[PDB]
Amino acid sequence: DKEFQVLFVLTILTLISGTIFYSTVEGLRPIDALFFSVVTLTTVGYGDFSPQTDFGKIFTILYIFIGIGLVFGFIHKLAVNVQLPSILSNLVP
Amino acid sequence: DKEFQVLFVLTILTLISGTIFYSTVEGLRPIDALFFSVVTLTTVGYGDFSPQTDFGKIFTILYIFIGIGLVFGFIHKLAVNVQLPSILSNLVP
Amino acid sequence: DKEFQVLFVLTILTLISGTIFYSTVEGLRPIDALFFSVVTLTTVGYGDFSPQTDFGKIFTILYIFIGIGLVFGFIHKLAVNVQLPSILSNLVP
Amino acid sequence: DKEFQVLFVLTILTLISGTIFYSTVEGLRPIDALFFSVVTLTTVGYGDFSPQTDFGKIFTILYIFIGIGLVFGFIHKLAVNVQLPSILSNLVP
Ligand SMILES: [K+]
Ligand SMILES: [K+]
Ligand SMILES: [K+]
Ligand SMILES: [K+]
Repeated sequence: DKEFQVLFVLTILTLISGTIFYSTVEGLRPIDALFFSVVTLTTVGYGDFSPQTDFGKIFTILYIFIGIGLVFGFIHKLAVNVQLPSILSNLVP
Repeated sequence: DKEFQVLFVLTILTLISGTIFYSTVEGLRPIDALFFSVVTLTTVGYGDFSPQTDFGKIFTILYIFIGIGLVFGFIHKLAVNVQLPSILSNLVP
Repeated sequence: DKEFQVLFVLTILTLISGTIFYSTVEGLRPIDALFFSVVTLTTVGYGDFSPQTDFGKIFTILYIFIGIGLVFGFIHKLAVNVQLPSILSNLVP
Repeated sequence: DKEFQVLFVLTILTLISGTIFYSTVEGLRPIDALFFSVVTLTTVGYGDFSPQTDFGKIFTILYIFIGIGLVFGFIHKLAVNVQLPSILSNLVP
């Protein structure tokens, strides 16, 4: 539970970081910068807001390598430590 | 077997949810909304039907975080608990 | 070793299936159809050759769910049962 | 630690390989070729720099299958063997 909370906070900070970076360097609206950060770190990669600057491209490379680990860690704990038990409880006859 | 069935039903409900959301908010044809939901939760992300509204972008963020866990759980069980044994049976000399 | 071989053959058949489907239904050159099949099942999803027909979209949904399991199984075995040992052997002082 | 170092070097070599290939065959600026290599092997796949030549498409197929294993291995070790302990240390009361 404390584990999920740390991961939750780490994910938030990471996304705020991306939001600030892309709005500044790539000139994205903050909402689009947040959207892009999430779509990037979850490896979805629609591509609509991909970086046009070299600074943006270099940050994105580093952001992916550092961010993917904690975003999927959070997703994994959410799925295993939260969603799993809930669905089960909704089964209990 | 009951596990695969629950996951199958959970995946269906999740996809119906996306289908309804994107057809409503993003104005997609239902088939395109379903297609987009799948392409999103499997992390493929072609990008053709990416959300243009802020409401769409925010939902997509939440949808990804909540949906990826159960979609890949289903894929994983399908692969391990279903495809694996079948291919093996097709080997049995 | 026999495991890697089965997975290798299963991956090939799956890709041939996609190649045939997309060249037929989506009118892709065979090379582009193969490329699209791989880019889809590995979840990269550049998006250049995404399906424009409903038949194409529906197949793609099913193809993703059935194909991702065996493509990543193959990738995983390749990495663990093949690449891992080789790199190690190149270390042995 | 030696494991992380090998993976770090293997990831670098792999990315240099992609960088050289795409700048040569697809005529990308080196920075864009590196960016594309990373976006490919991490399965993000924005799609802006996708290959237009058959040679590019064929290499990309092989590059994905061979590269994804080591890139995610590196990401996994980075997350487990490096990020995990650090965040923990920042907790120690
Ligand atoms: K993509
Ligand atoms: K992707
Ligand atoms: K992906
Ligand atoms: K894309």
